[PDB]
Amino acid sequence: AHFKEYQVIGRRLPTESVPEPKLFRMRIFASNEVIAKSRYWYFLQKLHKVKKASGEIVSINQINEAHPTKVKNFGVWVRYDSRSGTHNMYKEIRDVSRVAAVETLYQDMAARHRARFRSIHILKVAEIEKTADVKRQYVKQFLTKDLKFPLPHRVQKSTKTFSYKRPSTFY
Amino acid sequence: KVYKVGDIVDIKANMPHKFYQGKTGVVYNVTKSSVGVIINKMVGNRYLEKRLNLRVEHIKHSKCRQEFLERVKANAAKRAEAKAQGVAVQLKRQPAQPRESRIVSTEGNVPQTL
Amino acid sequence: VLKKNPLKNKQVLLRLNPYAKVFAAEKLGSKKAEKTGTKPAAVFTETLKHD
Amino acid sequence: LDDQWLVEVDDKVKGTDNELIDPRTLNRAERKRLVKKNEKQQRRNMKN
Amino acid sequence: GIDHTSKQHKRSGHRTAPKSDNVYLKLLVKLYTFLARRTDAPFNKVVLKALFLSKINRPPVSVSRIARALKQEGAANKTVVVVGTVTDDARIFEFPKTTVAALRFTAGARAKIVKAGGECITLDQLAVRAPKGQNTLILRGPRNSRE
Amino acid sequence: IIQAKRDAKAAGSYYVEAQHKLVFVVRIKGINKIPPKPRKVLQLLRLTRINSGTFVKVTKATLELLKLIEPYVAYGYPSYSTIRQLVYKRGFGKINKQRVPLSDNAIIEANLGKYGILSIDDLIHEIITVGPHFKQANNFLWPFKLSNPSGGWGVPRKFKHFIQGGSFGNREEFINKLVKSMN
RNA sequence: GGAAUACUGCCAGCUGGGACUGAGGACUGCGACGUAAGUCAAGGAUGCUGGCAUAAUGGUUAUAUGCCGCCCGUCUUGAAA
RNA sequence: AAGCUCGUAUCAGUUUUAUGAGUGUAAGAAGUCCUUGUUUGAACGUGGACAUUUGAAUGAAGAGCUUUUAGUGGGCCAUUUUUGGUAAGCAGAACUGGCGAUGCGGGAUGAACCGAACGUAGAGUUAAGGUGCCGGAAUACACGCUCAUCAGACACCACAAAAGGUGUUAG
RNA sequence: GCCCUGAAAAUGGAUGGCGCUCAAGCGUGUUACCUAUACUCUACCGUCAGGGUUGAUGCCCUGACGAGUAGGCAGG
Ligand SMILES: [Mg+2]
Ligand SMILES: [Mg+2]
Ligand SMILES: [Mg+2]
Ligand SMILES: [Mg+2]
Ligand SMILES: [Mg+2]
Ligand SMILES: [Mg+2]
Ligand SMILES: [Mg+2]
Ligand SMILES: [Mg+2]
Ligand SMILES: [Mg+2]
Repeated sequence: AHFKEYQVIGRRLPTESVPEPKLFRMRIFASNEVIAKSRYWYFLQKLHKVKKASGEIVSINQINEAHPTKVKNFGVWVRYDSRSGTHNMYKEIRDVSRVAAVETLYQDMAARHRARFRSIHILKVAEIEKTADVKRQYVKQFLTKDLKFPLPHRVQKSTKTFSYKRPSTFY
Repeated sequence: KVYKVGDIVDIKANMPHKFYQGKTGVVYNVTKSSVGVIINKMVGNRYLEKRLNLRVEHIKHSKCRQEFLERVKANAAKRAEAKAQGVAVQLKRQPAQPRESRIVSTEGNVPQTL
Repeated sequence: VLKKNPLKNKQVLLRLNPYAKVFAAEKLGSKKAEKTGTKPAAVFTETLKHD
Repeated sequence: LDDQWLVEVDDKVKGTDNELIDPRTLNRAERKRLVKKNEKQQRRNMKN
Repeated sequence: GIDHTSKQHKRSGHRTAPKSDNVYLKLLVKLYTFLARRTDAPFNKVVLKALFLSKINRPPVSVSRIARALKQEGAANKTVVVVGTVTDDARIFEFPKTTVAALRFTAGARAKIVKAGGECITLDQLAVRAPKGQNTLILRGPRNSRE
Repeated sequence: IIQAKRDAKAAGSYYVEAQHKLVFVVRIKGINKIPPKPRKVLQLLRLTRINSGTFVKVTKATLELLKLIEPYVAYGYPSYSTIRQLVYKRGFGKINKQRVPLSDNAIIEANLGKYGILSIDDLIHEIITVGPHFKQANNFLWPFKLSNPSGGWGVPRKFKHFIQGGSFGNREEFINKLVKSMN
């Protein structure tokens, strides 16, 4: 859906003579908290040897974008499952929010790589602070000074079946 | 290790009839060599009684009623104590309950992002 | 002879729950909470903003 | 069959006093009876 | 659809009505149905249940059996009730003085009871005398003795 | 609970709330082609038809039943408004093996007065806080016969997990929205 | 530093439009508004009004239109095959 | 189908707990306590007594015992375990589902595919599948890919060598 | 990832047809909408069950159910 970013902090259940287990925190992109907790337990079992029935969720908090009205360049480091193994991938997305950048990446994976949400892992989303560090041409072409471009061949949407005038595509 | 008729035993091998691994039965025949075990097996929609003959080393005493006997003794002791001193006593077993609330402090245990 | 829903029929609501009149009169469905000035800890803020 | 860890008891043995007997012992006895029968047949052939 | 746990439209059964066409028997059934409903009396329940049984399930009760039952201590003055036929018995030579209520009496049994000095009454007269079945003793005949 | 969360954040700690003691379960699939063990568990939980719902007290004995019937039910944690509306609109008692509408407090007082429950509000209280007589009150309540959701199920295919874009499994707090739609 | 708004949730908050239904047939009950007698939307529809008073509604019959519908019985897993 | 009894009676294609195996057993009147009799210990008992806090959860109003008789029996398909394999198909065991006896919605059409099981109707909402026209329902919105000298709208098996291409896009 | 080759016979025919190319194709996301003898509410028929009752195998009140070959029982 429309993605939201959460922090999930969990731990093992405290035991006798071994109190205060260490806390672990993950940043999870998900549509709701149920999916976020499911992803957290999945990744915790995949990385550490912690099971959901042996652990507990200490906290889950939504993380809002700090400056949602500022256009930013994002580098997204992801990995996906395959029969050969786990493959890295780096993409660059120009957007005003981390969650919208993640949604764009997921749509791009569904379109090109034929990938799925459960098979795509979001490893890192980092804002590119300097314009010189952007290294994809399809993003660099929008960083040029005094950028202008027209929108030729405009198609207007008619609410009526029949039109009494030949249409124009001017803009 | 002496087995008598009516004992509850577990069938545990130290090739044929591999279906009878982990089965629990009642001793009905005891010889100087082998032991006879009654097994109730599911056939269709009914249970049938079958006689199995086993070596002594391939069976052992089953402890499936040990918890029942110990719980009966503990219940008798607690009932005697609560009859001696008037108090409301709960004797039935209860399933595991959902846990209550708690406070988890980050006092030296600052959460670490993985 | 006929089932009437207390969620729609006010007479049946009052018959089943006498406290409904008090609830409506005191407007307990829109009770204001007392304003407090508690602030979260710096460790909580840093953890929330941490990557 | 003597070394077999588990022998199922035949249905036809029930109802007779030979139910308590070890089936391994019963089969060893049957084998020895067959061997002695073969020996008696050999002795009969030698007499004839 | 629904996943039924039990059979549907299952009859309770329990012998609701008698299979006979005797108008007098139906009148007795009516009277004891009224008594069983309006008294909450277990005696009336038992008599109503016995009035529905078939002939092979209502075996006869002998006068010698009645005398043996009256031989019990404290029962020498109770009213014997048999839902069925009371038959005579020539194997007994002493019969007590007592009141017996039954559906039918054989001629010999009625003569024996009257000669001993008691009375043979019907179930409606029993209902009038003891509406709740006070001081009554219900006797049933042997079942498995027939084959 | 709200202030305990705030006071924990001020002290640098995290307030972990107690686990839910109550769930509401709605059967979502029909009676054709159900495997025998889940079928038996659905009968034991009184979900004999599609869109039948019951309250379940959460223990280790009931969590495994819910896990067994997970592909065929939608369940979650009901709120006070959801429970109140369910009991008020679709609440029926089981009196002498008959389904009796709860249109007067005298019915509830006559049938559950031995347990200290005198009104429909007391019944709702015993449901929402799992008390000593939760079993008796819950079994007194006839299983709720819900309609189909008024706005639809919200998904193209129901019979996937709620996590994977379907309808079954544990949806936690969203069961309130679903049950209010189906009420 | 001071606010607002979005999102999620609650109200025994208010109010407009539309559709199907009116089972029951003296009273009894639970309630509400009322000092009060009484009143009520509270254990299932009443009130006011118009036209027609007959082929008008309705039925039957012949047909037209839209969609659905393979020829029965028997015997064979199974049958249009 | 008939009787007899009992009916907090009898239980359960389920879970939990304890204990086995790499699904089995057990969870109270077919109990328990004291008292010391039978062949200093096991195993059988004399007499008295404790209950509706009588021994986990959930569900269930019918359960048990005697009698008593109609129709039937070597079927197909599919899933999960397991043993042997063939050019390839597969063959032998264990268990469980669907169908025969069964209409309804959808998959254009259909023995085993998806949904759903059926008194007569009204209103509302849905499942699976769909919403250019046939055809009820957005020529909806949004992000990308593709141009096929008979593309594709498919069962996910095979052709298939993950082979060939100066097609195109992203890594 | 998508596209082309990756072998094809023999009456004229098939993504069901028409047709469709920033799709009416493919992957994915968010909503709205259509409609089953299914679900919810009501009425009516029948069956079963539980209560009441000094044309009584009738009458009154309440609740739940309704597929079916061989075969069984019951009322007509
Ligand atoms: Mg039905
Ligand atoms: Mg709608
Ligand atoms: Mg759908
Ligand atoms: Mg007309
Ligand atoms: Mg047709
Ligand atoms: Mg149209
Ligand atoms: Mg070929
Ligand atoms: Mg189409
Ligand atoms: Mg699409």
